[PDB]
Amino acid sequence: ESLVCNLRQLKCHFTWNLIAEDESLDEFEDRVFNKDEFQNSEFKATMCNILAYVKHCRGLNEAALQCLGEAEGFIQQQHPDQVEIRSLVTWGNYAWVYYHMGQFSKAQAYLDKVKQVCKKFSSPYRIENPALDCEEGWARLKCTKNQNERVKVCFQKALEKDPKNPEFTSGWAIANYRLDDWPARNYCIDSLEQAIQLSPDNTYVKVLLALKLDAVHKNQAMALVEEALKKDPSAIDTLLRAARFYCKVYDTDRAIQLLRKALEKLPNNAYVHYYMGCCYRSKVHHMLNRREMVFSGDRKKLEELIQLAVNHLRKAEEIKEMLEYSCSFLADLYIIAKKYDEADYYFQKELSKDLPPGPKQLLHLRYGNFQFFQMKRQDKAIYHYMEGVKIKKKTIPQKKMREKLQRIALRRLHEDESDSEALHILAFLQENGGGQQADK
Amino acid sequence: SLEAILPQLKCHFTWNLFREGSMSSHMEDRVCNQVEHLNSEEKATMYDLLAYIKHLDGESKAALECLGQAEDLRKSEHNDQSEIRRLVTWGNYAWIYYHMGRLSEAQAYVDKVRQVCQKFANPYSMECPELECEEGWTRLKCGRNERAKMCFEKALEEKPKDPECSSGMAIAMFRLEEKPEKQFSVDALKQAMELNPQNQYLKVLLALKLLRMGEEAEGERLIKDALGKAPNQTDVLQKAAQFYKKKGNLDRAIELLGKALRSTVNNSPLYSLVMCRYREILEQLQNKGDADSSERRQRMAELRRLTMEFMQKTLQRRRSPLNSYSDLIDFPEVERCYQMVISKESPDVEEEDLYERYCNLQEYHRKSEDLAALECLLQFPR
Repeated sequence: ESLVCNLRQLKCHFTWNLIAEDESLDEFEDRVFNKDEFQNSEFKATMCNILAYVKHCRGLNEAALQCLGEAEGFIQQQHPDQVEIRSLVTWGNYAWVYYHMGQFSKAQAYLDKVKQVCKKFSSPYRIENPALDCEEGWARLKCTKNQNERVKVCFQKALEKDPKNPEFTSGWAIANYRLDDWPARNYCIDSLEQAIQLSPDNTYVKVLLALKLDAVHKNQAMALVEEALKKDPSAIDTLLRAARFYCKVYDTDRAIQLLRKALEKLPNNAYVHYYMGCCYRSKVHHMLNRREMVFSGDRKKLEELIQLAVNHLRKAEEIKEMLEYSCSFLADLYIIAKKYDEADYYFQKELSKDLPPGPKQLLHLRYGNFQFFQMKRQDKAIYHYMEGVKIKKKTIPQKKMREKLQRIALRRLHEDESDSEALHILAFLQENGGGQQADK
Repeated sequence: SLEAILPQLKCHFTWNLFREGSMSSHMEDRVCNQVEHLNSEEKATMYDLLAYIKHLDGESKAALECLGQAEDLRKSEHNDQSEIRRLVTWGNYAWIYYHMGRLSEAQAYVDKVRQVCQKFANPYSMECPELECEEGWTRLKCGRNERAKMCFEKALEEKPKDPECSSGMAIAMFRLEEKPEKQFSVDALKQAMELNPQNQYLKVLLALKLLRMGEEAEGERLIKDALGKAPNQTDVLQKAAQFYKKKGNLDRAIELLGKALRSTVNNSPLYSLVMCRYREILEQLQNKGDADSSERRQRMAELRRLTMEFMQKTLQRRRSPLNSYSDLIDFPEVERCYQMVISKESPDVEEEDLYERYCNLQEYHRKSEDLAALECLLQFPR
């Protein structure tokens, strides 16, 4: 039908292909809403549109209509002068949702409204078509020096519009190679300063400028945080970001009060419990290195630390084992606490979960060190180091693990239990030697 | 009224190709290196860009000739998409005539571009700064920071100062530096090589990737294949010589560059590369206590003849704003090799010259007024 042919040409959230390579809609909604619960939005219409799209993908349409109505209300509330231009995407969302439901008359009417606005505001000479988006980009490859970021976007647009085309694919591959070889260097200090000076009362970029940079500012950097809290006390943005910043300050009495205020807002959240666990952990590890003296408060601090960590773990992690990566902190917490049986329980809970090869070999290295320190036996430790070296990822923990294998070669001289496994160790090390003289 | 129409077109004159403020050795030789190794579609694109470079250099009449050749190739082929690609060429006529003063002629092409754009119009979408910010916010929340950076950046070009776009761009920059964006290289290069089976330039790019990843047997096998099939292509030879330099073999790297230098007539950019490599190998042999060798002499003599040939080549060249700008860049390198090769081995022959005249030319380059005018238009800092 001609209706879908016309609908394909609109630009809106449905066409932009927001979700991709996400195993479920639950992961998408969690990562967009709960995880970065802070950001919210500078332009209130984006959140309602995203929520409406997710609601439609769930199977409910009336909630989508309500959310889109709220989005239009916010658009009218904010910008009265440009109400015609800013309302263009929401009309496309109405058209798509109504077409999905079946009321074709409303979809046709909204299509006519969009056409009228476009015809009134369009330019007679410009045109959009991926052929030009490819010519622009073959110009850039030859003319550019070190900024290859817009080349890749220009080629992605054309590739997305029409895939399996040799020319677009070659351009995209070349851009990716150039970006991989020499990464783009970016600095937020000047942009953040300009953003603050142009538009005050933002009370967010202030906090970002404080935590990210201006370490030399010290108390002057803290002044930004105080002014940000003073200007907008009801902003969850500044609240959460200031509380995390105080962890670097090592002033929990202040950070925890802010986090309790935040918990008064959103009780069901789990990351609120996570941050409190990070706050006790950073302070107790800092005071463990050299404070010494009475060393009494630390046992209590560890007690509330572990209780908040468990209160975190009971939610949002039993459903998905991978998320929050907390089990390593739980394990090391028990190791400091000198209690070992729940320590091995929780570490074994961590180990059963799949991880990327880098984190996997890091886990093998850490538990090799553990299996060495707390257990008399050595065979388990050499086995776990063998497990780690079986992974072929190239990274600096892997180099430290080669150093561990050299140590085990020494332990062959020291302990007789090493036996032929040390022979396999030296075989692997001479293979690595052949490789490194091959690199020459 | 014609002044307002021009900025709305899409052509090389509205893209900010030289935004960085940094330019390479003059592109005349780089843009049109080899023309017998390309197809019709790539030939048309090269001529479109070659006109823009020439026009900035002052040769307006030659610029029209470059555009005409690309016009013929696109007209010869009959296809729907070929008509749309023609819109870029017609944008260059309007800008060149208007600058050249033939205002009546430029009105004809502005008329012609309108009918073509009218037939292929899209009646359901438009482009404006307000539509780039709304897309920028959505891409920010979904976690695609790199794509959100460029939606805000392109919107600031239209409006130089805007309190809303400026705030958004800083947030995307902060998120990127916290966690870099992933890049896929070996997957994309392998996929592209399967669609294009007769391209050898993509072969040496993958091999250079594999060498750094830790595998040389895979890398070296790929390069030996590429050199055999196309042994007279400048692009492959430079990349192959780079691979051996990274591997540790400088003798073979020298031989490949020497082959590449004798490939085309546009060998000016390659002079700087070869000159540096001889200096590196000669300095190494000092460390090996090899102060005198038939082999050490076998290198010093070659550097002697190249220095004279490059210096002779520079003097016999037409004076242009772009030639002067590129000459100043190569001056520090050619000077350093001068005292190393000839002033030490033997007293310089006075009557042979090629010096104190080349140096005299350098002083005249700085005083040129035409270079000063060009840098102001391109906004290149001094």
